Formats: sequence, C-alpha cells, structure tokens
Amino acid sequence: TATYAQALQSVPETQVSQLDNGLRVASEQSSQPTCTVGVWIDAGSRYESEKNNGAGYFVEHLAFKGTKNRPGNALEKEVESMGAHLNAYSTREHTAYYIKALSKDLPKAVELLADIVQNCSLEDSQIEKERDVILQELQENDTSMRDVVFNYLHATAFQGTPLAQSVEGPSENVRKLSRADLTEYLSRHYKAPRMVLAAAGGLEHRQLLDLAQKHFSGLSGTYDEDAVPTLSPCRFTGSQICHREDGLPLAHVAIAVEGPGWAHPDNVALQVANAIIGHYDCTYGGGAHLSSPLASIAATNKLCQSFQTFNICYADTGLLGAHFVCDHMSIDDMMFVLQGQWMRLCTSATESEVLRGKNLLRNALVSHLDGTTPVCEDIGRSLLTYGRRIPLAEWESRIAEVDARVVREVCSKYFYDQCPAVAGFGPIEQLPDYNRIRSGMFWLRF
Amino acid sequence: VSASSRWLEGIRKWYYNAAGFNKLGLMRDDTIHENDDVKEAIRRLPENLYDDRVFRIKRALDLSMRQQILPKEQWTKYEEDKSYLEPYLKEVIRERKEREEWAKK
Amino acid sequence: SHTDIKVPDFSDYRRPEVLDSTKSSKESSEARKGFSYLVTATTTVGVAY
Amino acid sequence: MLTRFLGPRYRQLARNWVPTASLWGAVGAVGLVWATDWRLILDWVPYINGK
Amino acid sequence: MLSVAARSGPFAPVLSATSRGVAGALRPLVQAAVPATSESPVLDLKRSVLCRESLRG
Amino acid sequence: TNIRKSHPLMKIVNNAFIDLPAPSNISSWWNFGSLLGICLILQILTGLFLAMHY
Amino acid sequence: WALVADLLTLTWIGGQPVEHPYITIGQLASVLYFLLILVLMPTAGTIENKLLKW
Amino acid sequence: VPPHPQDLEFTRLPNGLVIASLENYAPASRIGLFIKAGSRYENSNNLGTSHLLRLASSLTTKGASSFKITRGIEAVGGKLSVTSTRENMAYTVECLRDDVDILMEFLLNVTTAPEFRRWEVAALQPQLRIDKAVALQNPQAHVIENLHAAAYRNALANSLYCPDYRIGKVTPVELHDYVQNHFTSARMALIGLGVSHPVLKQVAEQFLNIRGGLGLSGAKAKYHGGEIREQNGDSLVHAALVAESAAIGSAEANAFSVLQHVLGAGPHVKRGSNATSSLYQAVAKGVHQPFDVSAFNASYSDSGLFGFYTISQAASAGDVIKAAYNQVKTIAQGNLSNPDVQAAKNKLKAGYLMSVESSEGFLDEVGSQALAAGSYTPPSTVLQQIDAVADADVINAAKKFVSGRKSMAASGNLGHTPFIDEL
Amino acid sequence: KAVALQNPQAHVIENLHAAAYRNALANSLYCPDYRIGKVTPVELHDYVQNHFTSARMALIGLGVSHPVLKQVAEQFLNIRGGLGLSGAKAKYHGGEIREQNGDSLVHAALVAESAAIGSAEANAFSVLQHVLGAGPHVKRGSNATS
Ligand SMILES: COC1=C(OC)C(=O)C(C/C=C(\C)CCC=C(C)C)=C(C)C1=O
Repeated sequence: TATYAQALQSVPETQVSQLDNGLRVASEQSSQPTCTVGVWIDAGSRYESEKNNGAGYFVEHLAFKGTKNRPGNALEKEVESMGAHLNAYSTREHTAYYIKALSKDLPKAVELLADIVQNCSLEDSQIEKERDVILQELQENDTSMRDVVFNYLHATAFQGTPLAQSVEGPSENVRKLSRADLTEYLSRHYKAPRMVLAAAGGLEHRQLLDLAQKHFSGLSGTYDEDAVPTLSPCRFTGSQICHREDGLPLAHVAIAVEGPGWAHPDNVALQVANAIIGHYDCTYGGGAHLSSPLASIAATNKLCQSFQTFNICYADTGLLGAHFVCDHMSIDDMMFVLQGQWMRLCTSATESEVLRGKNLLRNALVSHLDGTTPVCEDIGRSLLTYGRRIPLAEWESRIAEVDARVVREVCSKYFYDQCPAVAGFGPIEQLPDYNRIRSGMFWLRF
Repeated sequence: VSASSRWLEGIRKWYYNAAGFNKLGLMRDDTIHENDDVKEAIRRLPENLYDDRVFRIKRALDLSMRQQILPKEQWTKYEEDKSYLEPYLKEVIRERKEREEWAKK
Repeated sequence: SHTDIKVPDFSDYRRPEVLDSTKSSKESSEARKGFSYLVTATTTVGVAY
Repeated sequence: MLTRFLGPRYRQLARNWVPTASLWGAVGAVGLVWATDWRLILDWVPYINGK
Repeated sequence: MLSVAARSGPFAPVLSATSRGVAGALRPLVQAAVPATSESPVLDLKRSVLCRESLRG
Repeated sequence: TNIRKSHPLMKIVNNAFIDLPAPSNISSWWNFGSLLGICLILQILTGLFLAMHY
Repeated sequence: WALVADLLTLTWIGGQPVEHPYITIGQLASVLYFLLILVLMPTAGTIENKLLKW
Repeated sequence: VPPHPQDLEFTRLPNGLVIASLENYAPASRIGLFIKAGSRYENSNNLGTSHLLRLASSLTTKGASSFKITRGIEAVGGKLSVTSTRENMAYTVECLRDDVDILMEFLLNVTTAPEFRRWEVAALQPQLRIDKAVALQNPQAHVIENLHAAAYRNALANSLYCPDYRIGKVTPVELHDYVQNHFTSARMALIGLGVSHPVLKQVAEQFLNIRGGLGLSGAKAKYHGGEIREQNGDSLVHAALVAESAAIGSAEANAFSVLQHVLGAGPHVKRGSNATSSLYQAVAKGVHQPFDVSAFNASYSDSGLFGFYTISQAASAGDVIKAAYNQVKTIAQGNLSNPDVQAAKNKLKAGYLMSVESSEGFLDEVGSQALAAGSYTPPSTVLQQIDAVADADVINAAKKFVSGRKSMAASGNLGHTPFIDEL
Repeated sequence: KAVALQNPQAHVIENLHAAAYRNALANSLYCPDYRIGKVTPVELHDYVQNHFTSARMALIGLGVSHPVLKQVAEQFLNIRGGLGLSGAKAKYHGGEIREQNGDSLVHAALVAESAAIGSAEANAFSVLQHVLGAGPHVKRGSNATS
C-alpha cells in the first residue's frame, strides 16, 4: 500500500490566479460533492487605531444584515433556503466571510460573497440595533476567564502598539462609533490586493475565476492610489498584568516570550518543542503515563485542570508560551514545572522526544486539514501570510529537518534568559513575583 | 524426582526454621523490606490478604515487644507458607522495568 | 468591558531603547541584559577580591 | 545498581551537558588557582606574575 | 442516513487518551448566544472547549 | 484545646518527645540514642565547670 | 559477631607493641575487617535470598 | 485534477461481523471498532458500567500494559478515543498511514484483551465524577438525560453518565461481564479509512471472532411518556417536549428528519434572525426577549423521540413553549407549503453531505450504518430517499407528535414552565 | 437535611408531595441543595412579615393563665400586613417520582387525593387508614388485624 510519503504527493496543487484587481483567486479541487468558498481580507485590528477600534467587529456584525442589492432580512433567506452555511470571524489581523454550500451552488455562493464584501447596506436602523448586541457580547465575554487572559496578555506584551488592542474594542468606541467611521474603515481596508477568494472542494478552478471576474469586477479597479499604509512593527514589552479576583474559583495564568511571527522558519521548530510539552485537561484519559513530563506531573500531583502550549503569529512578531488553569495553591508549582520544562528543552532536549513532537505535529497537520472548511481557511489565510499555499510535503520536509539540536538551538534563541509577558486572572495570590518568574527563565547550572 | 533436590529442599527448610520468623506466626512475605516496589504491591493486595498481613505483623511485633514466641503448634510450617505477595511484587517490578526501557530510547 | 483596560503608559520609567512603540525590543535586549549582568559581574568581581 | 542509566537517550543527554561540565571545571580550578595563588601555575600567566 | 449521533439530537460522549471529553448533539445552545447574555461556564472546575491537536506550521 | 499541641515552641517538643509514635517494640539497643544525648550535655556541663579553672 | 570480635581483636592489638605475633594477627584482623564488610556480608545476604527463594 | 476515487468495500462475515474500508489515499488513517454496547444495555443492577468502560480504554490489557498504550500511541502522534451513544460504543484510533500496525494492535487489545485490574479500576472511579461533572455543565446534557429517563421505562431510559450512587461501585466483574455480553462479533463493525480491505478482513478473521453474549438489539425500548422537572435557578429555563417518532432506518423516520428542518434545527447564518425557522418565527411573534427554539429529533434502533427544545427566561417559559407547540399543531392541521418542504429537503441533504465531509464524520456514518442497517448506503441513495418524502408524510409526522403521549424535561426556575397536563 | 434525609421515608414523602401537587404542598420541608448558601436576610425578613401576622397565629399555653396569655397577645402579637388566605390553593395534579438507590429495600408510596382536614369525609379516610392498618400495636406481632 501507499507510504505516507507517497500519500503527501497525492494531495493536489492549490491552484492560484490573480484578477485584474489585486484579488487573488485560489482553489483546491477535490472529488467532494460540497465546498467552502469565501473571502480572506487582510483587515484586522492591528490595522485600526484607538478611535477606530472595534470597527471590523461592528462590520462583521453588519455584514450579513443586508446589502444594496439584497435588503436587510433577505440574504439570510437565500443562504438558509439553499441549505448553505454563512459564517464569519475577525482576528487582530484577518477577517473572513465564508459559505459552506453544495458544490452546484458555487455560482450563487460567489455571487453572494461578492455582494456582501462590497455592497454592505449599513442601514442606520441596524448600526443602532447592533450596538446593544455588541455590548452584550462584551458583558458575556467578561465571563470567559480564558478569553480575558489572552486579551490581557496581548494588552501587556504589546503595550503601546495596535496589537495590544482587543478585536471588539472598548465599551466607549462601540457606543460612539458612527456610520461614517464604518464606511471609512470599509473603503480603506476592503480593497482587492488585501483580499483572497478562497475555495475548497468539488470545483474546477476555471469556474472559480469566471465567477471572480464576474462578481468581483472592479473592486480596486480604479482605486488604490491614495493613503494605503503598511503595518508598523509592534514593540514587545515583557511585563506583567495581574487582575486579582478571589471571588473566582480558579486561576488563569498565560505566560509568553516573543515570537518571530508568520514568515519565520523557526515556527516549525518551536511548534515541535511546544508539541513535546503539549496540553492537558482533567478529562484526559490516563494521566500518570503521559509522555509529556509537564502533563504527567500535572496529572499525578493534581497541579491544575488544564494547560495548553501555544504559538500565536502576527506579522514579524507573536506570542509563544503556555496558558493554564488551577487552584490557588497550584499556581507556583505549575509555574515551576512549566518553566523548568522550557529550560530542559533549551539545554538538554534528548533525541527521542523530538521525534515524538515531530510526529505529533505531522498528525496535527494532516488531521487539521480535514474537509472543505479547514482547507479553504488554510488556502485563504496562507496566501495572506506566506503569499503561497505551502504544500503538505514542504511541511514534512521542514518538520523532518528538525532534531534535538534544532530544538535546543531554536528554543534557546526564543526562551533562554528572556523577559516573558505574564497575564493573570482570578485567585492569584500565589502567582510568582515577576522577578522570580524571570529568574525561572534561565538555569544557574547552565 | 530426585534424592538431591529433596536435599536442597532440606537445606531450604533448615534455613527457614533457622531464620525463625515462623516462630512469631510470620510468613516470608511479611518480612520483606518495604521499598517503593514492595510498598505498591501491598497497595495492590486484596482486602483479606492485606487484613491478614496486618494481623500477622501486629501479632509478631507484640511478641517481639514481650520477647516471646508462639507455641510450636502455632508456628508457620515451611510447606504451609504462601508467597501471597510474590506475584504482585513481580508484576510491579515488571511494570517498572518497562518504564525503565522506555526511558532509555 | 475588560476591553476598557489599557496598560498605563510607562515611558516615564522606560529605558531609552525601549520607547519607540514601532521599534522591536529584540535589538536593545542584548545590550540591556549586557549592562545589568555586567553590573552584577563587577560586583561579584569586587566581593571576590 | 545502575543499569537503568545505559541507553541512547542517556548518552544524548550526557553529550548535551558536556560543554557545560567542561566549563564548570574551568571555573572551579582557576578559582582555586587564584584563591591559593598557585605559584606553580601562575608563573605561566603574563601580567599576573608579580614577584 | 444513520448515525443518530449527527441526526443532530441525542447525546454522544467522547473520551480520549489525547483529547478533552466531548458532549455531542442537538438542541439550542445555538441561536442562543445570538440574543444574548448567555454568560458561559468558561473554566470553572473544568475541561476546556475548542480542544487541540489542531495547530499548524 | 491543648496548649501542648499549638503553642509554637511546645509543639516542637510534643511532636518529638510526647505524642511521637514509636514502635511498640524497640528494645534496649534503642536506648543509646538518648544516652548519647545525655552524654553530650553531661560533657557540656562538666566541660564548662572545668573550663572555669583550666 | 565476627565483626565485633574482630574489632575487639584490633582493640587488643592496638594495646600491644609492634612485635612478633601481634604484627601478623593485626594485619589479618585488618584484612578481615575490610573483608567482612566489603565482600563477606554482601555475599552472605545474597545466599539467604537464594535460601528463601527470593 | 485528483484521483478518481476508490469505492468503499463492505463485507459481512458469516458470524455477522461487518467490515468496511475506504482507500482514500490519505496521509492519515482512521480505524473504528463500532460495538452494539451503548448504555441501553445496562440493567438496573449495573447502571454506569458502560461509562466506566468508556473511561477504561487505556487500562492494562493482555500484552499491552497501560503505560505502553499511552506511550506507544503518543510516540507516533496517534490518538485513541471511545465514544458512546445510547446504542453504540465506538472505539476509534487515528494516526499516519505507516503506523496502522501499531495502532490496530493497541485497538484490539483494548476491545478484546481488557484485563480490568482491581487497583487500576479503583484508581479510575473518581474519574466518572469529574467526567460527569464536566459534561453536566451544559444544561442540555441534564435535560436530554432526563428526557430519556422520562420517555422510556427501560433501556433508552438509562443515562449516558453513571448514577452518582454507583460512582465507586461498578466492579471489575461487571466490566468483564459487560465486554463478554456485548463486544461479540454479531454486535461489531470494523471500519477503516486509509486501510485496505484485505488487511481489515485478516485482522477481523484473526482477532474479532468472538461470540457468546446475547443476540437481540433488544430488551425492546418501551415508550411510556412522562415528565421530569428540575428546579435550578439558572435564570434561563431549558425545556424539551417530545412524543414517540420512528425507528432509524424506516421511511417514516425521514418524514421526521424533514419535519425537523421545516420547524428548524440550528442556525445557518452567523447572528441571523432565522427567517426560515418556523419555530423561531412563531415564537418571536409572541415573545420579545432572548430565546431559542429548535426542533428536537433523536432516532434509535427500535424507537425515537421527536419534538422541540426551548430556552427562555423563567417567566416566558410557557409563552415560548405554547408558541412552539402551536406552530407544530399548525402543520398537523395541514398548513404547509411545498417550497417550505423543498427548502427543508435542501437543508437536510446539504447537511448530510456536509456531515460526511471529514474522515471523523464519514467513519462515524459508516460505523453506525453498519450496526443499524448492516449496509452502506451512498449519498446518491440517501438523497434519493430524502427526495422520496411526501408533503403528506411530513404533515403526518407532525400529526403524530401532536396526538401522541408526551414526554417533557425542563430545568431552571420552573414557576412558569407548563406541565403537559397544561399544554 | 443530611441527617433528616437518612430515613428513606423522608425522601419518599418529600417526592410524594412533589409529584402530587404543582404548587404549595409540592414544596419540600427541606431546602433545595441549589438554595443552600443562597437564602437571604431580606428573604427571611420578608417571610416573617408576610406570614407571622395576627390572623395567622395562635398562642397556646399550658400551665399559664389566660389573663396573662391575653395580655401578652394584646401587647406583643398585634401584628398584621402580609396576606390573608391559607391560599395559593393546592392544585392536585398527580404523577410519579422515581429514585434509583441500590438500598436493597424498595420504599414506595402510592396515593390519591383524599379530603381536607376538618371535613366529615376526612374522618372516613381516618377510619379507612385503620381498617387497612397503620403501625403495629404489639411488639413483634403478625398484625392479625392489619
Ligand atoms: C523513638 O525514637 C526516639 C527515642 O527512643 C528510642 C528517644 O529516646 C529520643 C530521646 C532524645 C533525647 C533525650 C534528646 C537528647 C539530645 C539533644 C541533642 C538535646 C528521641 C528523640 C527519639 O526519636
């Protein structure tokens, strides 16, 4: 039978075309009877300013509530009535509207996405309606301790920069933000060079282009020339934010050093090292015998309820670390073990565990790209962030290169003797003093 | 089958009587040094064997305190001596040695 | 509403090379650790004497 | 009873901590050299032979 | 069209070695964070939702 | 409740020489620990009273 | 008890001058001490293991 | 320009074991052993045994120890996980394709070599408490659990989670006996993606020739109807209301499937008014605050439950419920447009095709198809059957809900939640 | 609650009432677990105000004299201004509540709506209770009369 090596080659060429526009239009054909189409805009919230902030989110909220061609209620009516799924997200860097549909519906799927992404009828009525909704979201988002701490870690690490901002913005902006503000953001940011039509499933690329030209005709056609700026680089602080609230039953900590961001070859190697540390959850099957020395000790000594390693990327920067959740008398021990892990991997990563991490990463990767929606999202995002789609085989190549040295090196570069950003929330009396955390970022023995 | 392996057996039965844990109602497995491997196998013992084990030791430490010994009747016959711990202890070491090989690669 | 939180401005306490919001802190990182560890190196050097 | 510690990983991990352990004896001896003013060694060092 | 499972109704639990415990199918959770103050159980003596083995390059 | 159990000092004494679980069972060969102690202070006391004149 | 008696032996030798039998017996007790402890007792322990089928 | 696809290959062994594979030429492989051993097969002397069993999937087997399963799998970035419904357990394993050998061996050891050691089992019983705790923090988990507890007397009445009184009480014998009684050949289906049917068949003929529990998918679930109510103070009242529908497979069951989509299941459009959701639109017409309604539709081997699931503020609970129920009653009375029925069909069909897109999803369909049907039934023919639904049958589906002895479960501040009785 | 709820009957008669009525007599003599820690001083205060009024009280004394009682009552127990009615009015509804124990012995009570206390019909039931048989009269007896 097919080797895994063979099996990577079999996965098709992501076909890319450029419109007379800026708009890139990209596709992976598969034999599916079903597709995901949509638009990845290079708008985010790194892109906004203090007065602007939370616009894109207010746009996302407005985006499906009716166009010039299809008023208020009726877009919904069309999508729903054809059994398709309309959806959106924005990040600090990326906005995406996408439809899950029947493949035979890729015509009207594209037709719709076009109408959405240009002809948003931002009716005054609605921007008003939306402001109460968006405020409620803020009130409920305040209850997700995890959602909070990552907003805090962003708020402290990037301290000064647009990246420090939340995607929703502050309460006050939401209440003051006008239609003028919104259309200004819209007309600045929703230009064809800064957006990709992405599709995955049961379609020829030829049809996708035909439809790109048809319905994305003249976006940046005569446009572009005036006051498009590139992103500023974002200063990392490394610094601490401690919001102490003993009324909450468990502590969330999220610790990070500075990442290199999207482009950098080091991401692969860091992701391996991350994979080795891994994640835990109290519902994990079989605890003591877990490979990961963190996760093992965590489970045996009941040192938390959850952890997760991470590497968030932005342009030219990012947050690399871990976040956990635990009892008020665990915050220290959990901190010790996580930190001592990082350092072990910096200094004395053995050969064996790195092969595990490498496999874990391969398994994550293939498994992640499962079916139209993931693959489409990865087409769209990738073209924004790499200017290509990077083929699975290339990732295998990039993974295969890494071994223990490539770990100890790339870990030491990012982790060793570096100021972290700490964010902390809830019953956080025992969260180690910052000096003592920062002491944890190097061994005296080494 | 054998005159001579009945002799190694007679040497063994000698040393058994000579050791003289029997004399305080003890069994060979009552007398084992508690290390981690041993400690766990006591953990793994079923309720009755555990309760029987604690009583044997309790009776013996009592005698040992009063510097006495059982009636010869009440001593533990070499043949009547059950290695109730053996299989557990073996399974523990077996599991540990696995973890130890895995730690090597 | 936890989105109302900004971290207070810090320029007033910040080292000179960590002041531009647009400037990466990675450049100054080596120098800043360099200075402060040389401050502790020389102290030990003095105590050792 | 140290059979335990003989395998591929252990040799990787020793090979990892070797340049460090090298330097730690460099630290330790040169400190003893300086602290005793070892005469025998220090004659070799330019500047420091102050006689 | 079997799998009861995603007939989108009755419950399916998942346990795993690697991955956090799931609870399954359908019912409103859903058109229901849309009109709002669904305040959420977000990390109290708890698991974590989303779940991982879902990273990237 | 008992002063002997909770007073920061008396605590130490009680945990060592009052409420401390010893074996039912240890014999005269265990007496040497304490007699070593008794030896150390007897040596300290006479040793002192000697140092006053030496 | 071979160890105890051997140590008594060495006490007694320590107590006599460095002359005829005293020398050889003293060298022997010296060898015996380091034999009993270093080689003889570990082996004896192991034999009793094999005696208890252990 | 990808591979012209392989077909699924599907084989019934004479012992009644079922093998299906697909060679998608994928870098990863999925293997499921799908057993007829879901929770309905517990009796009142051993409730919870299948939930402990769900958790016990990395305890020591005969020639693969606990430690090795964890390390062996983790070493290859493998996953091993076990999912129960009321009818099935589904032991599925995933990895890179070169690694099917190591993963398969682990899988068969779990499902056919469980040692269930006293001390490992005892060590595990606290985990039913954690596991239940986590799951039972979606108000729906409780509701649908009580909903089943109230509908049936027997079998489907049993909970997917262990009763609190049994936590600490389920035994190694009870575990052992559950495997023996339920994990036999006639009761199993071995499904593989990115493996070849010759290998699957070999594995099956070698290792999965087991039989001598029981035959029947069958105590036979006695529908009874009733209501279970649970005073919360949760501020939002969750409630589900339900009548006996149709057993999965039958033509009538697709009528209900479509009726579900008429009345309306989940949302399609992020933060949408659900213009196409009749239940949502009928309730909105009366009700001016936060709510949710969705048509509820569960379907089992030998029964099913249909109705709807409401979430409202405590005071509106009744208003929501009565609005919802009428709206069904209105379809039973015959007020149902052909383009409505058509819309729900495109909603259902697309949802199906959507549901089988990913490996995890496809494998699950095929697993359960195998156990409920003894077949595979391609999309082309599922949609055909969907298309085959008459406007009338859907009316009649709704007629059946309206006229049929009911089952209710609700939890919250129940002071303005109705009583069946009162609907 | 813990102490009381260790007679299987306590639970049963509690659930029995919970199942019979929709309202009022459905409520439990013991606090719901979800309310433990949650009942407030205001709720307490309000309960006394609403319910501990004159129209709602009876002062009974043994080995005291009626003049004193009356004085105490006219001085100290002139309170009114909750509500009147012994009355939400208890809506009988019927149903069943079942609780899987493993207790080895099944306790069960089965019941229909009888008669309100006071009424003539209520004494019919009182007597019917004694026909069918209440407790034992004779220590370790076969209850020949039950
Ligand atoms: C169960 O074991 C123990 C004994 O019984 C065998 C003792 O008799 C003593 C008595 C110790 C004394 C008198 C301490 C004297 C020493 C100093 C340095 C003040 C201790 C602590 C002990 O643990």
